Parts: sequence; structure tokens; C-alpha cells
Amino acid sequence: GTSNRDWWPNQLDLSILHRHSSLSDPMGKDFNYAQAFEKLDLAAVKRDLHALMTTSQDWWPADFGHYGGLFIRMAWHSAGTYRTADGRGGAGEGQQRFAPLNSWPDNANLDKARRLLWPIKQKYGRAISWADLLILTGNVALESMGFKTFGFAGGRADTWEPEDVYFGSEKIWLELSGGPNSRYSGDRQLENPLAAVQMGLIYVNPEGPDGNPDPVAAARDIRDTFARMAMNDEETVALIAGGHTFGKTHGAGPASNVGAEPEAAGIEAQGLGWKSAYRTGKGADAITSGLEVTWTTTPTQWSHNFFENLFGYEWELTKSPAGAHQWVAKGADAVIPDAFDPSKKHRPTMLTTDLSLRFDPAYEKISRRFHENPEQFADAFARAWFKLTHRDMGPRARYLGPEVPAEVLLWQDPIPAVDHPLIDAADAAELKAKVLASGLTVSQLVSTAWAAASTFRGSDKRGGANGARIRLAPQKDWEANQPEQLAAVLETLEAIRTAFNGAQRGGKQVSLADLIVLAGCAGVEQAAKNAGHAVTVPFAPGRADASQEQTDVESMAVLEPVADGFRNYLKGKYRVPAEVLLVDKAQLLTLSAPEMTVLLGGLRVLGANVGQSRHGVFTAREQALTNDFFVNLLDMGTEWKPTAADADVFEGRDRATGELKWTGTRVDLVFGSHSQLRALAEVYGSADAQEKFVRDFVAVWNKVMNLDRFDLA
Amino acid sequence: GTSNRDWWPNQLDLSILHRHSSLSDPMGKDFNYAQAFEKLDLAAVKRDLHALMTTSQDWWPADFGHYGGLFIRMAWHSAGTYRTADGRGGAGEGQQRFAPLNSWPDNANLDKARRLLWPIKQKYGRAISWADLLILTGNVALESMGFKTFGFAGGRADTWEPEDVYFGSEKIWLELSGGPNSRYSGDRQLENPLAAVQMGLIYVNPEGPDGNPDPVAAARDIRDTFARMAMNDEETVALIAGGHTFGKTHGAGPASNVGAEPEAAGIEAQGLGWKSAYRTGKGADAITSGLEVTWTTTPTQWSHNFFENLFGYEWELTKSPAGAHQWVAKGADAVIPDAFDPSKKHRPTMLTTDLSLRFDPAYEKISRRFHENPEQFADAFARAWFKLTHRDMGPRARYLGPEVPAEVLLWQDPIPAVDHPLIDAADAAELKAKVLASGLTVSQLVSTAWAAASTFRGSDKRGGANGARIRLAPQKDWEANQPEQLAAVLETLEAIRTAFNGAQRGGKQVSLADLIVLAGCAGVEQAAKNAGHAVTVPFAPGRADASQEQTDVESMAVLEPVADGFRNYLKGKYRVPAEVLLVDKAQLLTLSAPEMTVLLGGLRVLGANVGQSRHGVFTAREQALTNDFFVNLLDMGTEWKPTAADADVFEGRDRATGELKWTGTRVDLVFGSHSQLRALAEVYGSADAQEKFVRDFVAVWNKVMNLDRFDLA
Ligand code: HEM
Ligand code: HEM
Ligand code: NA
Ligand code: NA
Repeated sequence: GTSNRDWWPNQLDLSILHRHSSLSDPMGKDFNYAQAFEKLDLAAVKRDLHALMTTSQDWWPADFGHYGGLFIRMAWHSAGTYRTADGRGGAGEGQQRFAPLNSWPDNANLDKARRLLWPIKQKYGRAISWADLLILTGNVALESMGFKTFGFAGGRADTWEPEDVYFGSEKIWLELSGGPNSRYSGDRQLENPLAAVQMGLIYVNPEGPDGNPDPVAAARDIRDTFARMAMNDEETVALIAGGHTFGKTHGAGPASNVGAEPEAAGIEAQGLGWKSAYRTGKGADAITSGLEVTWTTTPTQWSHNFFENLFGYEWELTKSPAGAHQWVAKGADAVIPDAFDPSKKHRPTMLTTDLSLRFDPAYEKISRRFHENPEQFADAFARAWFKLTHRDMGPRARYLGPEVPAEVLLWQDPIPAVDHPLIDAADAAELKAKVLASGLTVSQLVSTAWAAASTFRGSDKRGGANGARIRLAPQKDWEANQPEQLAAVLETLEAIRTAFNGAQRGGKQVSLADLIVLAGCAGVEQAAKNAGHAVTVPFAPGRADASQEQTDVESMAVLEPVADGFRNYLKGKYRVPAEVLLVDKAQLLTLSAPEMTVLLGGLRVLGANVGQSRHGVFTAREQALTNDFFVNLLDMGTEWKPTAADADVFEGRDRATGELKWTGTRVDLVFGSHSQLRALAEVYGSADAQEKFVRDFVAVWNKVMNLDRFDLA
Repeated sequence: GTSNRDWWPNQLDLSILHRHSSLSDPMGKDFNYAQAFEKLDLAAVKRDLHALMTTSQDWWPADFGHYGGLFIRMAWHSAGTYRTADGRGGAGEGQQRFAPLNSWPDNANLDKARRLLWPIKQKYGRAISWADLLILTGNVALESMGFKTFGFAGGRADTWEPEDVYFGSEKIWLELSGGPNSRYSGDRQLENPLAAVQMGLIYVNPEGPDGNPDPVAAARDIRDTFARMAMNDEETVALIAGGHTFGKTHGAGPASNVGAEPEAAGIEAQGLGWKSAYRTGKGADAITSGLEVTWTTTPTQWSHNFFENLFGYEWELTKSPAGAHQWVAKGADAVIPDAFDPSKKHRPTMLTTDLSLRFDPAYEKISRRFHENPEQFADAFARAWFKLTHRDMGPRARYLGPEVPAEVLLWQDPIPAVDHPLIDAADAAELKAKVLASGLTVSQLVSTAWAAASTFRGSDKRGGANGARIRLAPQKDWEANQPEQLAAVLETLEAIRTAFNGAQRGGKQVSLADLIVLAGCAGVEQAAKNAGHAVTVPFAPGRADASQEQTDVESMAVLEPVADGFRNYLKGKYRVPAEVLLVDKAQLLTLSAPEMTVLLGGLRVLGANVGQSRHGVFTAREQALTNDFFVNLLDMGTEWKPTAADADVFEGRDRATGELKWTGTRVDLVFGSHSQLRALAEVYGSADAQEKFVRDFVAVWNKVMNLDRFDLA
């Protein structure tokens, strides 16, 4: 059946904005996962998980009689899809159970792991999500095998369809670099937002870069991809050596024995895949990666044997029984147990990427320190495992249950507790009057609150106006934020704040974070007034102001908007057309297509464009809240053509006279071109739509101002 | 960006069940189109339309100073996508304005027609939908040019994204038959559910079959395609000759001058397409089809000049200026006016498909009668134009406004008015108890109500339990409906109904249509009781019973379920896998994926399967409403394999012992295979889900019972 995608493969896809509708969700519209989890008997779940560890099923027998290693890998792959560039991937939505991740080569036989968990899932039902369960199982595997974890939070609600994520353009699984859709260019530069070296891998190739078994060059890939997953050298060493303290890899015969991945398997396979024709196809005969490595002398117990082995032997390149490059210890005795036959032992072995931890000079120093100070290794791995598994959960206010660590960690972008009375409605009215009397314009107030709030992204729940980080490095310096204008606004707001706070008794005080948002609201109110309309913009206080020391500057860089169509801003020239970037941004903001439409048309007329560009400002009453953008965009009296100087800027001329009326970008004009966007624009550009426009604009404005407000949610 | 569709192109697509979410809809949740339309000043809209007809715009100048022909073609194409096989297409959702239809070759330059209507759309806003306005505009065109229409109903609510429709498997626009994705097989047999001869055409090729200019062979294609749009020979002749009384075709130069269709055009084209490099690119120079024919001496006035010309001349094969086959009148004078140059006239011309109306012997008889009796032609055309434009609107209860024709037409599947008091809640309780006391079983009651209600399809809003047509030909004899069992159930219900109605005073009576549904409700309540759960199933009375004489048996054929996975039924063997047919059925029933899942699992355990097949009946307490289907399907203790006899039937055996536990079809096992459906099955197969399962099953049951209840809308 030929589809619109087939006929017009490069047309914009809006369906990403209408994912996760109430239609596809089996739960009632009022289901609240947090409330269900809070009633879960977490202790009981953990007891059942402990029991499961050594309850081997014949259809996928447990290595060494303990599923712990398999489950640690499962949990680490759940979390390991995360990219700091967009916040997408990670463990937080349980996406390992849907396409494409359920069938990525690097997730081979994790289908078995998840199936082993169905009886527990079934038993506890909606009170524990798959997403939480995959991580909790990892934790319990560690604890069962003697490693004390740093903690655990619940609260990852399940999702019910695949996430729309760009994982790369290759059309061949595991394609090596330099192909027609290469994710690499130049001196091994990985394209943003990707954080893996090949299509269908979690981070790097365990044989080495493009299969070349060089630990030194593999280290480079490890460092780059782990950095793109928010991990530094210490965390990376701790995680790799920590993980590979447990379990084994599987490569007992040739890979050609392994059949279809789960999404390709027959219906009789009932959601499992990679059925293997090699011997028994499982257990002692398992084939997963094609490597056959067991790292330690006690693969089911926490030990310090990983670094003892790494440093205590010299290593020789060899091949697994499937033909994959791996390393064996020169001159070693057979000291490593077999997973199934107590009569068999094996020499120590390592992956190319394990050797990276010794042969990369920077890793070597950390690895040696961990070898010499095993308590440092244990603590670092515990902290890194918690970060790995929680990095996409967002503010600590979302963390649920009795095992949440009290310690506040920098990567959580912490916000101080509020310890004082909040401003009330009378106060908010007084502050808005003061803001409007200061001389700050509608454009300034709306621009600043937009800049503050629109850093949020729902993918990892980072960003937003809480914290007033717009006043700190690096947000205060971002070009999209108009640093000089922003400075002048914040100076004026801080003076208002100081005078208000100085007049209070009790401990009542307003945060700058709140005032920035309230001042935005006043701008929108004033804009509606300018247009002859009474309007009320909702405002909820309770934001607090974070410090610079609570704000990791390098982590914050990934939130910089290098494209924000809502301010008609593009920092540079990208391969991806700007209207595609607009929809991407709308998706991060959690906006539907109607919300995106209404919001952008209003921001244009309120003066939110970077640099006060006239592009898309289709009104003769700037700073008045009207539906002018839509009415003028859709006027057939105007003809549009790209400029000679710049094909991405368009001029709108009177069709009869040739007179220039407007200019616009791709982001502006897509609303008059895309057949679904234009249908939305028509609703807002109709003669009966002014009040609808205002009300819908206020609603979406408020939505954006509240995106990070999990203290209320 | 590589997508799941790329990796696994043959996997089932559920996204067709989650269209039309509240996310994509710009109107509020409470918007009611009928409420808006009923307050429209329809007379004012018509006056504006009338003025438009002769108000030429320079960007698309009106032929003969009158846009009437253009708008008639627009409205005919809006309606002309309709297929009776599945009810998809038609004018009822205004899909002409979205992909792919907005960019089909046969819809070339209707983008201009719709753009001409934006000022009126804009003026009246939400009170008239695009869907309604396209049809109204065609009516006003006809009226303005002296043709009396049969009437008009409003009430087609706008939609906001493209409909999922299979329009064929060709990968090239207009591909001639016999290609690798040919829609023809055998002796020119067009594949169901298609109703056009080439990809991107409305019905047939105006040059002749695959371009061969033979009117006799063209007539075969006309008859076949029009029949597949629910039009018989008289209607077809009336419509083609009626339409081609007006306006002209456009083929003033070569088609290579014409550029990208709208979905492929540049952003600056602002939603229009087919920009032409030929001379002025419009008006006298227009190119649309490539044909250049003007049918009558007064293209802007109703006349009987089409048949005067068709029969008064002999015709010679010639070529348009674009090189298309068309026909000119031998020996004729220049009597046809030019569209722009009042000093030029032209000889009469015809399409190959126009000549079909004279050279096909059956058409010729009707054409001659219309020629000799043009009042008969006008009436037939009026009636057919109404049918064409309303055929997908559903029951007459949906028809809005002051111009609805009072005459009830057989094709409307009419339901008699109710002229008596309805049964109340107590009455319904009495009747449910009487039904259960009769000895009718849960299986009989559920199966019967399912059979009655589940003929509905939301594509054209035909079918459903209203009418009690299950008791009439042909429904009573459909194999899916188990004719002998059905007869015994209906006999028993009719005796209940007789006794109840005989005992009433005051005119109160219950219809059989209502009692069939109420009886099914009693079955579902009893099944819940059998499971240890007391529930009340909602029931709304007010259905009426239609007669055989009010039922077109030939038209009702297309509603026969030849695949109904909800009864594990497949009438024959199809190319399309049965699970794809299940999702198609769910889409026609308007079900989400969760709704489909719940409904199927409950039906299985209630005994709804045709023939009492055990396939999918994964319970040892049949006729109790439990979640056994899901618990048992998802039990990893059971292993599934296709049978030797039939690859589409699977045995489920104990994994340890080999003992046979169950059998199932593809429809059953897809819920344990597809990763999204399995995630749904898990929710309902969880230990906490009994109450949820019952409640959601009752809800979706009631939804299905009420699908055709537009009297309650
Ligand atoms: C450079 C980074 C990494 C690479 C290249 C890598 C590679 C692999 C490979 C190829 C396997 C074998 C899969 C199989 O055949 O069954 C594996 C196993 C495993 N990995 Fe890693 N890994 C990495 C990082 C990590 C991290 C960060 C963790 C956890 C903190 C982890 C924990 C494990 C565990 C526990 C197993 C054993 C699975 C079992 O016993 O079934 N790995 N890894
Ligand atoms: C066998 C069925 C039919 C064939 C093959 C056919 C073919 C065509 C073609 C090729 C055009 C020219 C498009 C262009 O170049 O502008 C056209 C125009 C038109 N058709 Fe038909 N048609 C059919 C049936 C009908 C029906 C059922 C109606 C309405 C009842 C209709 C009304 C019109 C009108 C009014 C025009 C003139 C458009 C104008 O003035 O711009 N057609 N037809
Ligand atoms: Na994420
Ligand atoms: Na339809």
C-alpha cells in the first residue's frame, strides 16, 4: 500500500506531535502512576526479584545458575540509549520493550531477560511500570551479587508506543562508517544528536572502531560516546569495570546460526527472537554478541578481580568461536569458571574495549587508582550506576519511594527548597503593576520569559524556568537569549524584586525565577489590553533560584537552543530544514500541532523574535495580542518568492502592484504551505477566531511556563 | 532518518487506530459542529457563493467569466473517491484538502478552486466546514447556471489529518495496468477495494483504458468503477452527461510545462501546485488534464446540448495541443464559444468516455431517452448528484439545515420514525430478566447482538443495529451470522417482544432492534455474574425496525463481513494476513488499539466465535467474563507452533510435557507477538486487572452497540 511518506518522503512529519494520545494508552485518562507506585510494596517486589535471580528457566538457562549479569546488562542497555544532545533515549520510558530497541543487535537476548520478568510484572500490575522494573531488577541483581547500590527512585511511567527518535540514517544494521549515510565525517566526528558508533549499538563496538581491535583508538570512541551520554572519564571507567565484574558474553558458535530479531520473527515466537540453530541454542551454547569472554573468577559475586586481571596479565589477540576479535591472558592458568560445566575452567579474557581502560593514558591512571583503592572504585561505580539509571528522570521532585538517595547531585540540576511564604494574588497584581510601570516593553517581558521557560525538554525533563538559570552562566550568554537585552531586563526585574522583598514582613519573598515568569504574564496581559481585550494569564508561584555552583555549565550547554523557530532563530546553517527543527523543538516542549501553531503566531506579533527581526511579523500592531499572523499569512493578495541573496528568506509582495509587504523564513511560511499546518492556521485566521486565538494562546503560554513544575504536578 | 517502517516494512501498523486524537484537533473538546452549523446563515453563504461564481481572480481567471464548471468538478472529485467496498473516500470528511488527494493528478488545479473559497470559509469560520462548503459550492454552481438541485444537507465535520486509505500499491502516478503492482488481474478484474483504474484517478482514464481511445472498452471501465462507487447505469449516464453540460477541460500546451503537485511544490507556492511554464500558465493557457474539450454551446448554462451534440454529429479521433486523444465533430461549424476571446468559436469536441454514452449499447438506450426527454435527464441528474454528494454521510438523522430533501431514498438504508413512548429503565430490567429466563445462552445473546451491531463502519456511517436488518435479507443469511442459530435466537426474542408489547398500555412498545441489543446487554451482564461480578451494562432505546421493502439487498452486500477477527472468522483465503484484516475492521468500528484488544479478549471467552470454534478460547470457564484470554495467552509455560495441516492455526502445548492446551489463529496470537499489542494484553492480563477488564469491556461493548445512534448525537 503506497503511503504519503512514499510519495513525498521529505515532507514534514507532524505525527510525532500527536504521539502518546489518550487513544493508544490503555490506562484511564485519570490514571496516576505516581500514586500507584507509592502504594506498591517495594520490599515484596525486591524479595521476588531476589528469588528470580537463581530460578533458572529451561528455555533460557541461567549462566552460573544466576541471572544477575544478564539483568545488569539489561538495565545498563535500558539506560544506555540516552543522548545528552536531545535528552532522548534512556530508561525513563521503558522503550526497550518496543521497536526498534527491542530488536537492536546490541539488545539481543534481552528479550529473554524481559520475559523472565513477566511473572513479577503481572503479579504487581500497574503499581510497577516496566520502566521502573527494568532498573529495579538491575539494582537487585547487583545487591544479590554483593554490591551495595547508592539508591533507587521509582516514577518512570510506562509509555505505550515507540518514541520518535532519530538513531541515524543508515539502512543497514551495524553499518561501518564512511557509507552513504555515514554518521561520521572529518576526523571521526560523530554527527549530533547521535551517541553511538554504529546503527543498533548502545555506545561502541566491543571489537574496536569499525571492527579494528586497537584499544587505544577504541578508547577514543568510548570517551566520545560516554561523554555524549553525560559521563566523564571517572564515571566511564567505573561503569565499564563495574559492569564487567559480572557475568559473561555469549559467542559459542557462528553468528549465522542466529535467526530473526523479535520484530522480524514469526508470530509463533510470541515476541521473542534471535532463535539459534547452534546446538541447544541457549545456555552453554548461547550466542548473543559473538564474543566469548568471562571477566572474573567469580562472575556472580562482586570482586576486585576485573582490575587484578586487566593489569596482572599481558594480552594476546585471538578470536571467539564465532570469529570475533577478543583477548586472552598470555601464560595464564585456567582460573575462570565455566557457566555450565563444573569440570571446565578457562583463561582470563577481555574485550578490546576493556583493554582501553589500561592502554588509554587517561583511563590508565583512573584504572590504577581503582585497582589500588577498591573502595574508591566501589563508590564511584555505585554513584555512576545511579546517575546512569536516573539521568533522564528530571528534577528530584519526580523521584518516588523509600530508597531515594538524600544526597543532592550536581547532575540533577538541583533547585533549592522553598522555606518561606509565597506571594499571593494581591502580591502578583502589585508586582505586575510594578513591572508594567518600569518601562519594560511587551516584547522584552515576553521574550525574557520565553527564553527562561522554553529550555525545558520532556525527553529528559531538564530545563525550564524554575531555578532562574537564565541569569547564570551559560544561559545568560546564549546568543538566542540576546545577552545585552537580557541583562537590562534582569537588572530591572532584580531591582523590583529587591524593593518588594525588602518591604515584606514575615519571611515572605519572591524568587527571581517566579518574577521572570510573572513579568512574562504581565506582558501577555498588556498585549491583550493593547488589542482591546481583558485577559487573565494564570500564574503559579513556587519556583526558587538556583546558584551558579548548583549549575554545571558544561552540562547546561546541551540545552542551548541553536534553532528555535518560536523566536525565528537559527544559529547557523544546518542540513535539516528549519521547519523540521521547529517540529523537533515543539516535540521537546510537549506541544501538539495546534499548540505549536497558536504559540508561534502569537509570539511573532508580541515581538519575541531574536534581534527584533521583522521575519514573520505579519501585523501593523506589534505588541498587541491578535491573530494577525494568521490572517495576513493566509491572504491570497500576497505572493511569496525566495530572495536572490538567501533562498531561506522569502518576500511577500502585493500580487497586483509588486509592492513588498512582508518577509518571512521557512518557519513562518510552512504554516501556509504544509497542508495540515495550513488547515490549523485557517482556524485561527478566520473572522470568528480572535477570542479563540487569545484563549488558546494564553493556555499554551501557561503550559510552557509550567513545564518543569513537578513540585505542583 | 531510518524508521521502524523501514526496518520491518511488513509489521502490522496500529497508527491507523490512533488518528483523529484530541491532540491534532484545533477545536476544543466540547466543539460540536452540528450546533455551529445549525446557526449558520446558509442563505447568506449561498449569496456569497453566487457572487463568487462571476468574480474572476487574475491568478486563476474564470473560463467564460464563470467558475461554475470548475466548482462542479471540484465537488464531483470531492465525492468521487468513494468506494462502496469499504466506504472509504467520499466528500464527507473534506479530505480533498489533505494528502494524497490534494495532489492527485486528477485533482490538478482544484487547489485553485479551493483557494478561491478561502475568503468565504474565513468569513463564516467554524460554522461551515470545508467538507460541507465544497459540496455547497457545487450546488450553488449548478443553481447559478439554471439547474434545480434536489437539495443539500450540512453536517460533514472537518477532519484535521489525512485519512488512512489504501488507494493501491503502484509506486508511480497514473501507472498503466500490468505493472509489478498492477491493480488488475484476470479478465480486467480490478482489485477490491479499489474503484479507479489507475493510481491518482477518480474513476477512469478519459482517453480510454490504459490510454486506448476505444469508447466501447472505455464503457466497461466506466460501468465497473461507477458500480464500485454505488452508481448504476442510469445514475452514471445522468452524472457524466450532467457534469459535461458545463465548463471545459484544459490542455492548451504540453504537459511537460506543468510543475510539481502541491505536496511536492516549494514552500513559496503556499499550498498550491501545478505551476505551468506554458505562456501565461492560466486562463486561456491553462493546462490541467491535457485534454482540450468544450462540450456545449453554452458552457455556463444548463441545457440539453450535450446529448444534442453527442447524437447530432459523427466523431473523429484527434489530439489536443498536449497530445492527448480526444474527439472532434466531423463537418461541424464553429458553434462552441471560446473561454476568453469573444471573437473565436470552436467545433464541438468530446472525450472518449463521453462517446461511451453513445456507443455502449446499454448506455445508448438511456442516453437516447435522456436526449428525447430532457426533463427525465434533469431529474435523474439531480437525484444522482444528491446521492453522489451524500452517499457517505450516514443516516438521515445526521442531515442538517433547511434544504434537506424530505423524500426518503432507498440508498439511505432508511429507519422508520418512532411514534410511541420508549421503554424505561425498569422495563429494560424486566426485559433483560425475561431474556435470561428464556434459556438463551450468554453465547447466543452476545453473538447475536455482535452480529447486528458490528456491521457499522465509520467510513460512510452505514450499518449497525438500528433497523433490525439482521432479521432481513441478506443479513439473515450471511455465513458469519450463523443463519440457523440466528433464526432460533430471533424467534425466541420476537416471542418475548410480542408478549411484552401486548401487555403494555399507552402505546409503549419495544422494537426488535432495541431488544436484540438489550438482549446482548443481558448476556454480557450474565457473563459478568458468572464470573462473580455484578455490573449493569448501559442501554439506550430508540432504535426502530426497518422493512424488507425499505432495504436494498444489493447495496447491503458490501457490508457483509468476510473477515471478522472478533468472531475469529475468515470466509475465504486472502492475500492480506488475518491480523491486518482485524486492524482494518477495528478502524471501521472506530476502535482504538486498547478498545480492540479488550473487546477481542472478552468476545473470545463469551462464545462469540463463529461455529463455536475453540480457536482463541483460552479459558476453562466459557461464558464468564474474565481476563482469561490474556492470562493464558501470555503464559510462558505454553509454547506455540503452527500446525502441519494449516500454517495459520497454531497449537499451544505445555512446554515441559507437550500436552495440548489450546489452539489459536493469527488473530489470536498477534496479541502475544506484536510488541504494542502485547503491551496492551499485559495490562489486561495482570493480577490487578479483573475490575478494569470488565469495566473497559462493558464500555467498548456499549460503544459498539451505539455506533449508529446519531439520533442520540
Ligand atoms: C564500552 C562500553 C561497553 C561495551 C563495549 C560493552 C560490551 C559488552 C558486550 C559485547 C557484552 C556481551 C553481550 C553478550 O554476548 O551476551 C557485554 C556484557 C555485559 N556488560 Fe558490557 N559493555 C560496555 C559497558 C558496560 C556497562 C557500562 C555495564 C554496566 C554497568 C555493562 C555490564 C555488562 C554485563 C553485566 C554484561 C554481562 C551479561 C551477561 O552476563 O549475560 N557493560 N558488554
Ligand atoms: C467517466 C467519468 C468522467 C470522466 C472520465 C471525466 C473526465 C474529465 C476530464 C478529463 C475533465 C477535464 C479536467 C481539466 O482538464 O480541467 C473533466 C472536467 C469536468 N468534469 Fe468530468 N469526467 C467524468 C465524470 C464527471 C462527473 C460525474 C461530473 C459531475 C457530475 C463531472 C463534471 C465535470 C465538469 C463540470 C468539468 C469541467 C471543469 C471546468 O470547467 O473547469 N465529470 N472531466
Ligand atoms: Na529521554
Ligand atoms: Na468515506
